[PDB]
Amino acid sequence: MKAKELREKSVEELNTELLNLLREQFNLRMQAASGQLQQSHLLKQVRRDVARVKTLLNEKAGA
Amino acid sequence: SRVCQVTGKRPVTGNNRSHALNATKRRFLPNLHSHRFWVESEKRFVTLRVSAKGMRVIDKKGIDTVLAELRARGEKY
Amino acid sequence: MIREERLLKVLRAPHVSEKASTAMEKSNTIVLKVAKDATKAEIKAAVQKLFEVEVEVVNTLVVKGKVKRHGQRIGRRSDWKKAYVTLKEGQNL
Amino acid sequence: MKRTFQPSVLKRNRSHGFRARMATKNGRQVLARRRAKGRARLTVSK
RNA sequence: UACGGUGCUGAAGCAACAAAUGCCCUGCUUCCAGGAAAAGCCUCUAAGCAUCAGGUAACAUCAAAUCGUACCCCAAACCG
RNA sequence: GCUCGCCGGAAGACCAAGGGUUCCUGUCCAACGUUAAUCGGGGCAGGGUGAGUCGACCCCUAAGGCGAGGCCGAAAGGCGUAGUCGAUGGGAAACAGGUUAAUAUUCCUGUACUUGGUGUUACUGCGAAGGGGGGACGGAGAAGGCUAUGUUGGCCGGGCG
RNA sequence: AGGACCGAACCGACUAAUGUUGAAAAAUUAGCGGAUGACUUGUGGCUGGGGGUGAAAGGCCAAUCAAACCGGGAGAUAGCU
RNA sequence: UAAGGUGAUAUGAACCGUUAUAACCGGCGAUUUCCGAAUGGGGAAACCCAGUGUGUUUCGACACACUAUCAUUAACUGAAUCCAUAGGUUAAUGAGGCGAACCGGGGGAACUGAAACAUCUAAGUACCCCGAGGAAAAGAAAUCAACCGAGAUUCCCCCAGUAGCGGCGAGCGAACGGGGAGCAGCCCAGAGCCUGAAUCAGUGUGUGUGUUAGUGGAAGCGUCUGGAAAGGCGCGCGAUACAGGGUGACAGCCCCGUACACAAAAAUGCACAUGCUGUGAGCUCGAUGAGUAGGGCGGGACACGUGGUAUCCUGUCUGAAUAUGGGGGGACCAUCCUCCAAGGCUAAAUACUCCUGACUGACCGAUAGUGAACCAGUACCGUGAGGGAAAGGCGAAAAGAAC
Repeated sequence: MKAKELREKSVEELNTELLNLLREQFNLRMQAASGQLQQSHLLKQVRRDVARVKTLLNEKAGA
Repeated sequence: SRVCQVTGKRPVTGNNRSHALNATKRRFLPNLHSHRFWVESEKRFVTLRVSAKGMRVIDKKGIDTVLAELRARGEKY
Repeated sequence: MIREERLLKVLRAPHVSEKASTAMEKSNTIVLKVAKDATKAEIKAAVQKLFEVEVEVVNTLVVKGKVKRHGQRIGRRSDWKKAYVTLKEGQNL
Repeated sequence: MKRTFQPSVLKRNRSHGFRARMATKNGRQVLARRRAKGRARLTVSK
């Protein structure tokens, strides 16, 4: 689960993407419809960042 | 191609030529037949394509010193 | 399962339509942006999973070509999709 | 009046189309010679 | 409200005869030049199977991928 | 705005190929339409393409192409039996109302039905890549029973100069 | 019934005229004519270079053809220009 | 390595900063949509439709990971037909497509010359095809000479415009052998003795030195002209560094640099030393290949033409000898020398480019040089193969057009 652990099953990093991308990236672009923040150039907050979670889903240790 | 499967005889480049000064191409084609042989290591008959000069070798050498060592990898015969 | 939440990467920013947004965006019907697959079945799942309201109607279409986008080069809008969502009793998404 | 060539993207794509040319030794060579001259399109039907 | 548009309401709503290049028609009848196949469909049994599944008549209720979609046309949107 | 004229089997209406932002409002008038241009399929923006049932796909496949195993050929390439594409053919699924600046058998309303599951009610042997009937095919003529189509009268509403 | 008489749609070349630096890569205007056939036609195929196709002119084979078109041998050869 | 960056037209918000992912780069190693070898099958430039197996559920449809062809290896299955095998299935390896030029083999002209034409010349060119390696190809003898002897092949200058061939024409045109580049030879037909000894590749390392990410490195100031100098002048100073290039008119002394000099996560070439694996230094004695050499007939390749025509491939019939045996030595014979086939392999000195690096031109400068310095193989022509343009340079700087 956490980066201090070793050789855990890699499949749980797909739930990290559920929490950290699927429940985040659309709300980041849709909160403008609730009058909140309204800026568009914000996708760096999941772009390049969540790639490290996918790199860890594609990991062979513990699989 | 008319291949002698028991020796690898193929057709060859060559000219007809006669008592004429004009010379024209021929390309020598074989005569082509079939023959059936027994393989004592596989206890079955097999049919192979054969030709002049080539069919003269196998009967002379013997199948136990020709056909019994003919496979390069298997050739599905 | 059946049906998993792993597909709900769908939807982008709000969009505008003279056919809905300009009278219904806060009361019954809203228009949104999408990727190259508009994910027609999962649009309403992504609304139910974010705003907890039931959906009554979903349309997506595809808009094609449309001339000029540069003052010195060739440019188009080409093939692009939308999402048009009507709510069952929800108002303001 | 009538023309000897009438407009048809179906019969153009059947004779001169990319996969149609590629599926023949000589048409695949026309495409190899397109790449030798540097022609920007390899199909004019799509 | 706006004689500004945008809705509401609403009379009578029939058979007499002629019938088109359309139906019944993959018809019927006639003819010599004697005039596609296959699957869906219906039906026979084998295989297999059981208060199932499938087959029929009448129903309620839920679901229905994808391509295409703007516009012109005996022509200023095709081609010359 | 009033008035005139011509076409009216087209100089009209609908469908398709082929093309491709052409649709509509909102403006712009250098260049384009061998002009005037305030117009415009032109410039430049903004809006617009809502389908279970419509055309395609489904499933079968003609001419033809491809083509295994196999054969012919240095070879490019080709023959031919399965197989696989392919209809111009054979095979499940929506009508006519009025709406938008611009859309629609695509919307909204009313009403209808085919496919697939599940539930209801009565009757029940279903079934090959096999067997049977069909699908299913020429040319023309002639009987029967009609319908779009149209007028008169009825009936309705208007008018009486 | 019909390789039948006239005749729309459909087809189409014979006469005449206009056109001919055109609207025009062959049309236009008028007429005579083909219209169940040895016919015509929508849609998709198949036939290629001395090979095709032709009720057969060496006509037609994408305007080209007593031998098409493109690219190569090829800057071939010219007692001549 | 480094403090300014987040590519450019492109600005601004936002965002890393300057401090242990700022940007940028080297090593290796993931990620790699669909078309495309494309590998379930179909097909169409980016599209279409299935199956196998397992699971899930309103058992209304989701969605993994896998399925090609050929050859070989194994395991199960299996038709006529018992056993078997074709056929069927499953797992594994090999190939597949791509990449500049070179390169072996295959198909194979006409023109041209013969002041005319067929043989001959031209040409195994042109063009097309197959196939493959870092080179391809050749090789250490039944070869080549000439009584002297050679002792692999290829590449270079020569031999030689001679021999030989030749409508005794036009012309094609050697070998022997020299000077040179470049020098690796072996095994099977079979055993022991010797001991792993020579030599080469691969692989774990070491050392010396390059390559792929680098930063250091001496001197020029004043004065005048000009809007501005890298200029004039005064002269001064460096130079193992007076090379490009850049910077606002000519830069040895301003910048990136040069001569001169180093440093190392990982990857890696050359050479010196070494372990390991595979090959095995040296000695000695056997033994010398029979369907293919001859032979008749016919082609091919030979510089070499049907001639008095050897040799080596090769189509077809036919098929051999043993030391008073056999092949060849360019008719044939003898004598004689030399080789002894009928088994397999071979250094790179040679060939070449997309690429990597160094050097160079008495090279061009917008009609030049490529058609193409420019959003050019674009616009444009044709059904199509295939044809095919116009168009560069404001300025030091965008200061670029307000008022």
